Amino acid sequence: GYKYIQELWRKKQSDVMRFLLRVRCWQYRQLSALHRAPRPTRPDKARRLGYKAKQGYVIYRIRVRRGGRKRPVPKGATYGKPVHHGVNQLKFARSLQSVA
Amino acid sequence: VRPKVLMRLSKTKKHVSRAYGGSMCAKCVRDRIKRAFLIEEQKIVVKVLKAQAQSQK
Amino acid sequence: VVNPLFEKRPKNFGIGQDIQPKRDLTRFVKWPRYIRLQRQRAILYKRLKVPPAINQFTQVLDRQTATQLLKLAHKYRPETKQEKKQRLLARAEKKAAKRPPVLRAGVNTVTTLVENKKAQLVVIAHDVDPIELVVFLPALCRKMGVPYCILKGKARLGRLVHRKTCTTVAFTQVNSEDKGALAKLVEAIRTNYNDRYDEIRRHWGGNVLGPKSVARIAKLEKAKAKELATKLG
Amino acid sequence: GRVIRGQRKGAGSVFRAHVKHRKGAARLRAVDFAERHGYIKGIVKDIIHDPGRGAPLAKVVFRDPYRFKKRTELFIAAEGIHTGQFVYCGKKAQLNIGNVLP
Amino acid sequence: KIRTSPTFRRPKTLRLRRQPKYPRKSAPRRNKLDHYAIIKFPLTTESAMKKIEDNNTLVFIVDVKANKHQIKQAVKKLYDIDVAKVNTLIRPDGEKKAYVRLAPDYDALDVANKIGII
RNA sequence: CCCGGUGAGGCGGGGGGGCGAGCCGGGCUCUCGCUUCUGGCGCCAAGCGCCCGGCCGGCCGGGCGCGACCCGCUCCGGGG
RNA sequence: CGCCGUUCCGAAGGGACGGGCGAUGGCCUCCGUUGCCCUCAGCCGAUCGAAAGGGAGUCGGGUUCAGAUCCCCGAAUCCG
Ligand SMILES: [Mg+2]
Ligand SMILES: [Mg+2]
Ligand SMILES: [Mg+2]
Ligand SMILES: [Mg+2]
Repeated sequence: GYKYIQELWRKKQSDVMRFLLRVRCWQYRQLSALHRAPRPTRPDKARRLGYKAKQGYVIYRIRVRRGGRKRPVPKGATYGKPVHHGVNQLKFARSLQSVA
Repeated sequence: VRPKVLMRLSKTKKHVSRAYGGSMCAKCVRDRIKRAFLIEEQKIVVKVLKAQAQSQK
Repeated sequence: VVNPLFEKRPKNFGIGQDIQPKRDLTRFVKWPRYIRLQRQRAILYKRLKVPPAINQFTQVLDRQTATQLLKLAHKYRPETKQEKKQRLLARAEKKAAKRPPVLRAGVNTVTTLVENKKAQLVVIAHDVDPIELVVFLPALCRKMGVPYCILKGKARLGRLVHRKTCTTVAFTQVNSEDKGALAKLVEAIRTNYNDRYDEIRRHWGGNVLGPKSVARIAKLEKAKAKELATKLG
Repeated sequence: GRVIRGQRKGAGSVFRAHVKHRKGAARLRAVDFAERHGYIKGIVKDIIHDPGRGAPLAKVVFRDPYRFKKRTELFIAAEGIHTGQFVYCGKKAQLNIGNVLP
Repeated sequence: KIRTSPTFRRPKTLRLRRQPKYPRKSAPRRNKLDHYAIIKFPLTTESAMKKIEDNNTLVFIVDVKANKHQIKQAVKKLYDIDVAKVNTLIRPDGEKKAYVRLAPDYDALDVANKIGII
């Protein structure tokens, strides 16, 4: 049709898609952290993931801060055996998409 | 009287009958009427001495 | 006859002289975020070097060709909601005792019949919100040799059909009488979009600094031009 | 070891300033058209002693060039300032004591 | 229409009124603080008999949620006697004793004679 | 992207007005555009032009422009 | 889970006088009502925080086995 927008959204390193992904990311970075979108930004990826364009279906856009999960402990001091002295380089077990 | 007692008294019990009555002293009234008329007067002198200069020059 | 009472009292609006009047400040207002956002997103489309694939939507159909276009696209509007019923009735009493050629709406249908070479002219709305839906149609038309043209307004392309907005519109077939008008448009369109596609695929948009900051450069350059203009003698 | 007294000062709750009886942040007059192309004249209503501060403050009183209102401002008093003195501010202000100019 | 002030304030729009399509609760709840529930019984103690005899009052143990207004207007319904004033106090027991002082012409001793307490 | 300020209040160009260097009334460089003797007052328009609306050119009462230059893509600045 | 934050990245006022339009109740006279625009409006942060801070206005005499500036009598007083 959708198969053109699909193969287009795979050249994210191109010129047009690196301009669009950048003006989109700039505009998204100015709105709230969790706000309702009027319509699906990617209508194809939305159909593929189950979005029928009918009443009741809602699209929320949401932003999440990148990076790992620093351990929530006082200054350093995770009292335990040296195995669990790790705070900085830890990673979270759920993807940022699952947190969105 | 206390502030909230002023609702009881009559206006004559709260102001003296004069311009700026009961919100400014008489000495600074006469000594403000003076400065008002005098400054506007000098503003007139300077207004005159402006076009008096522009006449010759 | 003049009255000696009506004096003329002019005010002096100098610095510290008298209270400034209720002037106009539509430039200095603090706007809401959504207003300031869209007002300074329209500027990024003037500062950023816009690739020619998105920039090819600014060079749009003129104001004289647009009228005649929608004049021809008014004889081939789809049927309404009431005409849909009244055709089921005139088909009923037809049963008791051809389909006309019309417009064709939607990207998924225009693209699928531009590949089938069924179209004779394609109109594309110049301001599709996610532009990815019509980024490819220009090149797919040029490739298939279909006469396409970009029209200003997906809310005016959307009045042909009876919906809020439309994206594309296609003339597949036309009646006899209007085939001349269609051939008098396909000419003036193909010579403007398909013929110069080489020079459309190369033309980057945007990349233009704000006037406040182009005057600071035109002034400095002027000083260094009037330098050689005055030091030579 | 216990958090040293030096470290215990960044949290606060004891080491916060005593800003109870202070009269306000002593700041210059904000920049407007007048202060940017001419001069604006104000008077000195009084000179007060701000607590916990060696310098004195001076309530300079201008009038808003856009509304009918008398704006007060808390400057730090230059030396030689007295009450009823006239303080001018802006680019075209003359150069004497207490006369803020670029 | 020029912007005279540099502050874009939100424009006032229109606000309708509730025109429900069905009342939530079917029927208005009956007033459970009736004129009868608001007065339980009197007192027959020589601390209140000197009030009736001397002060020309009556002493009722009224409901605790009752105002001096509800009491006044609830003795002027159950007993048809205009009332001079009402003085309430919540006992350590928990009930709200109320000293009702009758109009000058009405005689407490003779309106307590009627209702029973005498 | 960051910072400061403000009730994001006159920013950038252009025009219009006055003073002086100059060429011989006309084009440019300039600059300014109205507040410095005093512990006063200062808004919510005077004025000229234009139109309309009721009662008898005349009473009454409204609106628009100038006054208060036009045009602009970031509120101004400072970083980057 | 929530925490931070209290004017800070905010379309943060549901108000007022006058006027114009509309309706209503009655000496439908003349006020009052509420609907719609026009005009005007700063603020500075929802709310909580003191029975010793701020905070209008009650005193005399009598009386009970236990309550009185609180009940009774008599004199006032503030707010609406
Ligand atoms: Mg785990
Ligand atoms: Mg409280
Ligand atoms: Mg208290
Ligand atoms: Mg107290």
